[PDB]
Order: sequence, then structure tokens, then C-alpha cells
Amino acid sequence: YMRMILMFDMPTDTAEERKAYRKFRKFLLSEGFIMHQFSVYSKLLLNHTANTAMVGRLKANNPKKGNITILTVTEKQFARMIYLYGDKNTSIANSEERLVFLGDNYC
Amino acid sequence: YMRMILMFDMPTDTAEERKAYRKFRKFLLSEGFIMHQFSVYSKLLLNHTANTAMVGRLKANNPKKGNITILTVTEKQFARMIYLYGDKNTSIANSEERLVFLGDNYC
Amino acid sequence: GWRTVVVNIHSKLSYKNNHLIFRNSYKTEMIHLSEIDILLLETTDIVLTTMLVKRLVDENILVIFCDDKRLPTAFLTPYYARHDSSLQIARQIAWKENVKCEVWTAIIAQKILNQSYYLGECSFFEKSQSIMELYHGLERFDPSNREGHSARIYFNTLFGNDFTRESDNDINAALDYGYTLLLSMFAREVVVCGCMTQIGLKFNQFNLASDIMEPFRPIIDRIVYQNRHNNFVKIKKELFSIFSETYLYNGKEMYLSNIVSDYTKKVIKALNQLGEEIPEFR
Amino acid sequence: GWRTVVVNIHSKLSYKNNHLIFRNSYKTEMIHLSEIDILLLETTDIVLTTMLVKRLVDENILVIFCDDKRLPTAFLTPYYARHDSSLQIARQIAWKENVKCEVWTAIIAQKILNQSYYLGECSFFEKSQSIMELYHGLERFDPSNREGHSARIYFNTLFGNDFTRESDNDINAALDYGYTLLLSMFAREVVVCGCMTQIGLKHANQFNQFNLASDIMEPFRPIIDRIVYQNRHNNFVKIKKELFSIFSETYLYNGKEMYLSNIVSDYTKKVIKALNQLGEEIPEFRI
Amino acid sequence: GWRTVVVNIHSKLSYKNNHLIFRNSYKTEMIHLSEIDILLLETTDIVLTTMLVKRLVDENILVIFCDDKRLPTAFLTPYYARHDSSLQIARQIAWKENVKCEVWTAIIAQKILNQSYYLGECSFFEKSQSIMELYHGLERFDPSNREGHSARIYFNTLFGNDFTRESDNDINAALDYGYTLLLSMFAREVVVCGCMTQIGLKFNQFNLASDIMEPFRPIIDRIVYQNRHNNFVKIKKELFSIFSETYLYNGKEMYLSNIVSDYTKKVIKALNQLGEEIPEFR
Amino acid sequence: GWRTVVVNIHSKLSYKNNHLIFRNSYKTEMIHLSEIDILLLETTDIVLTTMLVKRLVDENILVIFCDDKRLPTAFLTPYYARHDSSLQIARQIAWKENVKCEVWTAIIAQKILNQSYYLGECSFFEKSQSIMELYHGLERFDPSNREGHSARIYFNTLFGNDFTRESDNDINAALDYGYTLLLSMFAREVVVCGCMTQIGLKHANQFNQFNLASDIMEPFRPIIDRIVYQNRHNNFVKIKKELFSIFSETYLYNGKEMYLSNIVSDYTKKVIKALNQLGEEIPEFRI
DNA sequence: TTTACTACTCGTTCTGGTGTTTCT
DNA sequence: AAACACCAGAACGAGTAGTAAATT
DNA sequence: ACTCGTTCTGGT
DNA sequence: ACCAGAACGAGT
Ligand SMILES: [Mg+2]
Ligand SMILES: [Mg+2]
Repeated sequence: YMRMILMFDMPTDTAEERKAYRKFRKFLLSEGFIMHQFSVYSKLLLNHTANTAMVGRLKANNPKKGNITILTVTEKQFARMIYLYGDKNTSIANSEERLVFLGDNYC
Repeated sequence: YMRMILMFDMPTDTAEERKAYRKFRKFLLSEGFIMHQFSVYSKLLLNHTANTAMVGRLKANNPKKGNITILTVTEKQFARMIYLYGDKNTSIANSEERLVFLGDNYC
Repeated sequence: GWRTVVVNIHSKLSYKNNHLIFRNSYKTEMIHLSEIDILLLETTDIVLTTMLVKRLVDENILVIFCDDKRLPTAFLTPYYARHDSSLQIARQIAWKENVKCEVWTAIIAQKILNQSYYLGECSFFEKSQSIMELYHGLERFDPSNREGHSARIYFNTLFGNDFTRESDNDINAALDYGYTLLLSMFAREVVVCGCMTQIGLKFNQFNLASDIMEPFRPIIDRIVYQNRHNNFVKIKKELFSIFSETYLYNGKEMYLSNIVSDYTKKVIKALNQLGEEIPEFR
Repeated sequence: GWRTVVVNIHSKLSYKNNHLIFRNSYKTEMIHLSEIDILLLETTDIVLTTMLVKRLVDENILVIFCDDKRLPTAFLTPYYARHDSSLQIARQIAWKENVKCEVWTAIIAQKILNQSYYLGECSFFEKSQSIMELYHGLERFDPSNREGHSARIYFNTLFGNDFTRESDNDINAALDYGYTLLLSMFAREVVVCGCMTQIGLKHANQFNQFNLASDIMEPFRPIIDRIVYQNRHNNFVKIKKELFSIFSETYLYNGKEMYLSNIVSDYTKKVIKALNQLGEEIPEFRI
Repeated sequence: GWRTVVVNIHSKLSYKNNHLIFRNSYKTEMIHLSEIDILLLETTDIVLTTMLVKRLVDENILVIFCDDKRLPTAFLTPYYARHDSSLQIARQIAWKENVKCEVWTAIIAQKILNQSYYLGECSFFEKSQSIMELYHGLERFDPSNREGHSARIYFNTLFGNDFTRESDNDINAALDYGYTLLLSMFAREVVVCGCMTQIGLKFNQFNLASDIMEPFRPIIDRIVYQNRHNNFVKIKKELFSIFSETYLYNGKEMYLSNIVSDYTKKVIKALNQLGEEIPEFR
Repeated sequence: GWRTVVVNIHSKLSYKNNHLIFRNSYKTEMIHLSEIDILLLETTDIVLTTMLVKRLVDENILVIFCDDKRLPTAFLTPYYARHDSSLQIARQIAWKENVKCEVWTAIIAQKILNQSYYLGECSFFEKSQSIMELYHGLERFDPSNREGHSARIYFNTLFGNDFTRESDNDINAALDYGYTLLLSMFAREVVVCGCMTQIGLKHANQFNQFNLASDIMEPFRPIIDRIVYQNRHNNFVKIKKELFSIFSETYLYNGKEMYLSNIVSDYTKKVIKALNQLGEEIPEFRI
């Protein structure tokens, strides 16, 4: 389990410049990228081969614009990540849980 | 040598909300944070005690607003950082160089 | 998939952008469909769309529907799960008794062998010796129901000698809760592997899975064991841990979903043609 | 029960008082779960509670689902009790080759008869005579692709020198889609009848999942070619609306006009009975 | 600081937000002032403001100004570098000869001892034996200039026997380039440590640093050695590597800046009071 | 050379044809590097080329720098050749205690007489007589803090019952800043004269980095007290402008009116000569 | 030649709304 | 019920201009 | 500041 | 997929 962060800035001045930002964001959300912050999106990849496969998929689905940057961190650092002000995302998709209860944990 | 990335999201709706964003950005640039991207800033810390000292300094100079998040990466991952589209910052401040020639390298 | 999703409260489950959307009045959540492995809808208040069901069955998520007592009662089997489906069915008709007998004797050997280890953990050396008399003294096609006799000996070592599996207790209900979860797992794996769950290697809709599962039956008789004293909710909760915990298979520690998927694919390899070995789990 | 409920519009199905509630824009209908033999969900728009699914299995009803292409995808399978349509899968496997050969000979005979009759209605007298000459006496289990030559003659008379899959005009822009628009009917009926589309009569090819569906749709094929031929010169985007007249228009079956949905349901049931060696006459669709 | 900054081209160096700003018509750059350690302004085209100089001297960067031949000619000496400066000066007056003699004999021992290892690397065993006759046969206050004789023997092993350090060529020019860079380092460290560079432990503005530097003199005679053949630009470029490379001191590998700062701080401990040991560099 | 150059305004100093170019808004002046004995940069606004610094060491000129508070911070140190002011540091160390004792006795004598005379000008006759009686005969190297009592009397007559550093009014909002506004002058002059401010005459305290600066400024402190006393009732923001009359106003020294910059420069030079045991009369500042 | 305001200006960016459409 | 399309809005974010001050 | 233990990545 | 080596972090 390692996290991947995809920081991007992409220009919004022409129709074709905004017609590929929307496509990029649709692809990002479609493949399961949790919005850490505005333009900072993260995915929890369970093994390294998943990271290689999705790096290939991102390269194949490049908007070919702006500045799209990938950082791959171990889950240790994504869990040691410090929030000065704000709260962590508590959603199920943001955790490495294998048993997940959309409801009442029986405890 | 490890890098620190400080992704921040801070509201701009009131004067006090914007009077602490400007102070935060002035502090960020003052302490040597290279603008990786819009709201994504990075610093190269030479040892861990520097990281602890600057984490304490950031906690002491918190704007107490928005969502400010610190991720600490080893320099290996910040150098394995993948740019789909765009170019790396080639400035001297972004490198772990010890001999630096603002001029002609004698080679 | 790797996540296990258990929905116990009133909600509406819907589809959006390759995500399962859970919308309770308190919360809205999105889980990527590739991450989910089991969708266990225990409560009768879930209001799920049919468009979600389509994407769930293309992604082969094991959707299980329960009843008012939160006991499994149904699950979804895809009609078309493999590209080679027609070929595997046509070959399944051509499953001669000579390979079926060897496969079932191997699987029953694995079941009794894995039964012996629990007796070793249950501090029953003489009961393990009886299980070994049934195990080394193995039966082909069970002429004397030696598998049933070994199961009875293991239960007598496991529960009280008076206790019977058919009788209704808290233990005897969780021991079937887990069996139904595992049966759904193996039915999903058989139907994905292109075979028919309704055929049997030794009719009934789950005859194929009910045999391939047998070596993994002691996985359920140990979780119930270690928590047999407490009420049904507790044995149910610890039975849920099969999805979460890790078990040793082959030469590596893998989660029970992967062991189920790998085991349910090697048996089909040998049944299709006598050029494979039935794998052993322990 | 007897009623097979076909939910093919945006609906919300729920359960109150032993009654399937099928709410939509038109009528929030009342249906009793005692009468419901087979619930068939035909779209992705439908919304169903888990409580309804709980009491659809209690009454032992087959809950069949469909995907975006209106094709069967998954039937809700109960652990404890099972429908009366779950025994055909165990006898479909044991179907003898003789009944398959006879019923395939009859189905292919109907296909050639329909194509030849429509050629007689397509102003090709010599071509109609040749199409019937391909099957003047239906070749009993023809080993070669004589049906290939019959299709060549029929499609040559219908759409010109070539009507193969290669040409990108409405010759395939309509026949491809229509031939998939009726494959859904036969696949859905076959799975409703408790049969497996994957294995079918004379379906030596394992490359097609919808074996029995196509094999039993073979007689019903010429409707699509007729509707295409009438509106052939129009664009494909026009044929997307023209081809939908199948559901609205009623065709003659069993001596009376019926919607093609009822016709395909009856034809599928009768063929399935025939392959079970019940002795019923293999159903006929011709005009 | 850790970076070493060498400005060789026309530019304007200015201050903004704790940063050194370098602006040529080609480029604009910002370096955080805490990162810089040496600002080596080789070219006479740099146009640097005085506000930059103030922040440079508060942050104690070793700003070195060179001449037309890119040879160092000046550097900045902070008047007030230590809060305890006045007390170190007053104590520096109270530097009796008894402790100065011991410290200088220790330092000269370190210089000759470090000279011996280079002869070991120079494949001169008999010259190393002469250096050892000077080393083990050590001198107190150099009655016979045995330090100079040992330096002459090391040079004769090092350069040709006819060659002299005072003579002029490429080697005896880079050997002084490096000596001036190191002298700036040790002058900065002495003035930061609160002492006076103009006093001497055994007048002249760099007498204190010119003795404390002595054990690190063979750091410069080895870089010049390994590249003695090529032209002056090459030996200058490899001399720049003292800032970049790493040298073993105490029990760890540290860059020469840390060795210079560390060494120059225990010598003052012993001169201030006879309660410290002169550290040995090797 | 003889000229010392005090660059005090926003300027740009460069080098062309053996000439220091000192460009500003007023006059892009021409100065010859042959005449320049000591270049003194007084502010952080100045821009200097590296070429000029190259030709400032070549002619052996002391290039002194100043920080935001106009206080000496760093002098450009040449490797090869050195200024004529680099020998005083090594003779300042060897300064004998006797000369320091005499000079401090005269320095505090001038301070006490200045305060007493200004009290005579401050309409306190009995207080002026008492201040004079504190040093009616100047106590030769007084061991106790009798100067503390003299300062107590002077400040009691000046600013009321208490004029200590605790009070937050313009008594310290002006005197403290003004006493730092003339500390800059004496520190800069002492470092210009080739002396070290860190060790000073009778400067037993090691907490004072500006030892000699303060010791020689002691006679020159009273001007600040006069200026604040005249404008005492006004706010400190006003005193920030009032105190700047030090530079503009000319005071009597050596028998003639001069700007206080020239006065402090000459006073520092003469005190340094006296500390050198040259035999010169310790200079006098009193009105 | 710096830092210390607030102001405004143009670019980045996510969400909501309305229309359209659907078995090749 | 969901995907696809763009349009529009309100918020996030950096840079540039201008004025003021510049020895506690 | 040094050393040991744990984890991550690379290679066979 | 497994094992070994290297690097990083924590503790003494
Ligand atoms: Mg961004
Ligand atoms: Mg941001």
C-alpha cells in the first residue's frame, strides 16, 4: 500500500484548454483519485505493479498541457502527514481498510 | 536531505482571511519554500533536526485557517517525481548541490 | 478487489463515475468499484438502483442480499462472466468419472487433513488419532462415509459429544453463516472461472462450489471455536474477519479471497484435462 | 404463479403488503408477489429496495437483471429455495443431439422460407425461385454451408451485389444494430425460460455466448431486413427510429396479430419444449 | 550554511525576503541566505548592493572579493560577530606563553603528522622517514626550523628537488589560491569564535588563522598533487572541490567547512583555559 | 590619502579612470582613489560594483560597511596589503591602564560638568550647585558609583522625580533612541580611526560591545537630554523629528561652530591619540 | 535599497444547472 | 438512473502597483 | 552521534 | 514471487 499524489496546474484560457481540464478531472475521479485539496488528488495503490499500470494509463491519457506532477509516497508518510489546520478525510476510500462497514460496526 | 511539501488551501472572503494568507505566503517565501505549483511549496532540508525545527516554526506561525498540510518525502522520491507535462525547476535552490556556480562552470 | 463492504443501515446505493455512492441522511460516500470485493447488504432498508447492479456484475463484486435477521438469503450470479464460458460449459459436459473421482478423493483428503490440524490446536491427540485413522485410512467415494465419520469425530473433539451439527445453537448458526459466506465466494469463483455451479464433481445449484470449498471449511470451525462462548453477534463479527485476516497458502500469506480464487482455478484446470495437481491448503 | 413482470421503463419497485409496487410516470401499479412467477428487470433505470428482494426470494421468484444493452446479465440466486426454472439447466446439458439436429433443420428451413417469401415480396421472381431452390427440399443436417449460398442469394437480391458486414452504409449500419436489437429479446426469453444461452442446438461454435438466442432468432431475422429494405436509402440515424417499429407493429403468429414480444416469448417457449423432447411441433414464424 | 556560491559573470546581487537575488539578463535566481556558506565573487562585473552585505555579515557568509585574474584579494570581516566578543578579546590579552607554547607545539605536530600521510600516498617511504625524523624528533618553538625542514622534505618528495614553494609556476600559484581560500575560512571562524585574527598564538591581520589552518594545509597539497600536470584552471577547479567533497575528522566523515568550524573552536577552548585538548585532523 | 568619504544617501559608487564615482540625485561626484584614505559606507541603500572594491584594496583604502542602524558591521579586509589603520588594533591591546584611568576621569568630568552647566541653564540653581558638588573635586578614579548619584541629581532636576529607563514616556522614548542615535557616530568614528569598539577605556563590563564608543560618547550625551527637555511635553513621534536637529544644528567646538559630525570625529581622534600616550590634551566638549 | 501594508487583476478550479440521449 | 456537453458562478492564488517609512 | 532494526525497491 | 541489499528512522 502506497499513496500517489497528482498535483496539477492546467491553463484555462481557450475552449480546447478547458475541454481537456474537464476530461482530465473526469478521468481522475473515474480512476479513484480522492481530492486531497484543490488540484491535489490522491490514490491508494495496493502494490507497486498497480502504480506502474496506472502510471502507464496516465501517460496514455495525458491532457498534454499545464504542469501535471506525480509523487509516489509510502503509506507511512501519507499517514505521518501533518495537518496544521484542518481535518483528515475520514472517508472509507481514504483508508487501507479491508473490512468496511457502511453502517454500524458490530462493536 | 529530504524535501517537504506544504500544500495549503485557505479561504479568501474577509479582510482577516486575506490578511493571514499574505502573511503566510511571506513567511513561506521568507523561510525558503520554492513554489512547486500554485499553493504547493517545497523546501530541501539537509537533516531531520532541521525538519523538526521548521515544523515547530510552522506550528508557531500558523495562520490558523483553511487547510495547510505537510508531507515530508525522502529526496529519492522528490527526484523520482514524474512530470507528465511540464519541466522541472532547474534553479539552484531546488538542488542538493554544494558547489554552485552562478556563472560558468569551469568545465 | 480487496475492500469488503457491509451495509447495515438505511441508505440508497447508486452509481456515478465508476464509484459506488452510499447516501445516508448523515453521510455521502464514494468507493471505487475496483476496490470492492464483497457487498454484504445485511439490512432490508437498502434502496439500490439497477444501474449499480449492472456495473457490479461486470466488475464481479460478490453482492449478497440477506433477510430480516441479517442472514444471507440470496446473491447475484452473472450469466456471462468469462469469454470462454461456452467452451468451459461444453467441456464440463465432457467431465468423465475417472478425473472426477481423483479430484474428489484429493479434495476430501485435503478436508480431513485440515481437520486434523484444528484438533492439534484443540488439544485432542486421541481425537486427532481417530481423524488420522480416517485420513491415512482414506476412502474413495466414501464407501463408509468416512468423511462424515471424521467430521463427527472432529465435532466431538470440537463441541460436546452430545452436540450435533444439525441441532440449533448459537454455534450451529454461525457455523452456517460462515459456510454461506464461503459458499458465495466459491460460487462466484466457479461462475467466473467459466464453469457451472449447478453441476457437481461428485442437480443442486451449488454442488460444484460445495465440494471445492470443503478444504476451507475448517477456516470457519476455528473462528467459531475461539469465540464459541459468546452470543451470535460476536461469532458473526469474528466470522467477518476472514475477509480481513490473512491465511497461509502455497508458500505465502494471502487473504482468503486470493486463496479462494487460486484454489477454485486449479481444480478446474485438472478437471478440464488430467494435466494439473489439486492444490493443498493448510 | 403465472405473471412474468417486465419492467422496461424508469420505475421504482418496492414491497408493501405482499404487493410488488411498480411506480412510474404512468401507473403506480399493484402486483401480488403470489402471482409473480418471474420478475424481469429490463433496464438500468429501475430502483429496487433490498426489502423487495428479500421477499422476492421468500416467494421463490426469479429476479433477472439486464444491462445497458437490455441483455441478461445476472439472476438473483437464493441459497435455500430455488425456482422451478432452475431444473432446465440440468436437463439442457443432457439434451440429445437428435432433437437439436431436427429443431435446427426446422429453424434454418424457416429462415430460408422467410427470406424466399420476402424476396417474392421484394420483386425478385427468379431470385425467390432460386432462394427456394436452395431449400426446395431442406437438406437434412446439411454439412456444408448451403445456408451460406442461400444467404448470398437473398442478400444479393435485397441490398445489391454485396450485403456483407464490410460495407459501412445502412446495409450494416442498420442490419447490425437491428440484429442486435432482437438478440436481446431471444437472450432474455431464453434466460427467462430457465435455459442457458451459452450452450444451444447446433452451436458448435464456442465463440458466441448467445448461442441459443441467435439459433432461435434465425427464423425471426427477416423482419429486420424488411424494415431496412423499405427504408434503405435513408440515413442510419433515420433507421435508428425506423427500426423501433418492431415493438409497436403487430405481426401474425398462431393465426392472430400479436406484438413481437409475445411472439418471441411463445416461440422461445415452444422451441425449449421441443428440445426437451416433449413432442410439441417446432413453432413456425412465416408470413 | 552548506551551499558554496561562485559568481563568475556580470550580474547584480541584491536582497529580498531572506534571499540572495542574482539577476543577469539571462536569468534571475534566489538562494536562501541560510543555505549559502561562501560567496566567491571572482569577476569584477558583479554589482552588489550594500543592504545585501549587511544581511550577509549577520548571517556570516564568507564573502570573498577577487581581482581581474580571478584571484582572491579581499574579504569581509564582521566587527561584531559574537555576543561574548568583548570577553574573548579581554581574555585574549590574558593569553600567557605557557599555554600558547603547548598549543603551537600540538598544532605543528598535527601539521607534520598530516604531512607524513601524503608522503605515504606519494610512494616516498624514505622521504616519509625524514619527515618522521622531524616528527618524532619534534621541535618546541622550532629551534632549528624543523617544521620548515619537514616542509622542504615533503616538497622534495612532492615537487622536484629543485622546485621551491616561493618560485612561480602553475603549481605554486594554485597552492596559494587554495591557501587563501582556507585562510578566509579560518579567519571567518576565528572572528566568529570571538577571537582576534590579528593576534597570534606563536602584528599581522591573519596570524591567528595562519597557525590554526596549519594541520589542514596538506588538504591543499594533495588536490594540487593529483592534478599538478594540467593548467591553472584545472587545479583551481579541483581546489573548489574542498567545499563539495567530504573529509574524515574525529570519527565521522564531514565536509571541510564543518571540520574548519569544529577545529577552530576547541583550539580557542584550550587557549582560553588549559582545560581542553587540541584535536587532531587526519 | 586624506579624504574620508561618508556615503550617507542612496547612491551608486563605481570606478572609472582612477576615480570613485558617487552618483545620487544631487551630484554624481568625482573622487580620486589616490586621495581617499577611508571609504565609509553609512547606509544600506548604497550600490557598489565589485570592480570598485578591486580598486579600493589596490590603493589600500579601508572600506567600512554599516547596517540598517548606521552602525559598523564589517570592514573589507585585504589579504596582501593592509591599511595604516590596522596597526592601532594591536597597540590598542597594549594600552596601559594609567592612560585609560586618566582619560576616563576626564571623560566623566566632562559629563558631570556638562550636566551641571545645563542644569544651570535648566533653571535649577540649587540642583546645579549640587551637581557641581558631586564633582567639586573630580574624584580621582572613583571606586563607587558617585557618578550614579550625579546622574540621579541631574535627571531628577531634568525629567522629574524619576528619569530611569523604566518609564515609558518620552523620557525614555527619546533619550534611549537619541542615546542610540549618537552611539552610531562614536562607534563609526572609533572603527574609522582603526580602533576596536569592543575593548574600551575603563570598560570593565564585558556585556558592552560598543565599549570605547560609549566611553567617549559620555561627554556628548547631554545634547540629547537638552533637546528632549526642550520638547519633553510633546509626543515621542514628534521627538523622532525633533532629535534630528543634532546633524543640522552646529555646536561650538575648538572655538568655532561646527556640525556635530566633525566634532565627534575630531573628539574621537584626540581621545584615541591620548589613549596612545602621545601626550595630547584630552579633548573638551562643554558649553 | 529594503520591508510593511492593502488594492486589483487576471488566471486556476471545482461545482451546479440545463439540455440531450440511450441494444452499431 | 447515468454518461456526455458546455455554460456560468463563487472561491483560491499569485503578481504587480503605489504609498509610506526607513538609527528605542 | 552511532548502531541496529525495519521496510522498500531492485534483481534473478 | 522471493530474497537480498541499501537506506532511513528511532533509540540509546
Ligand atoms: Mg494546482
Ligand atoms: Mg491549494
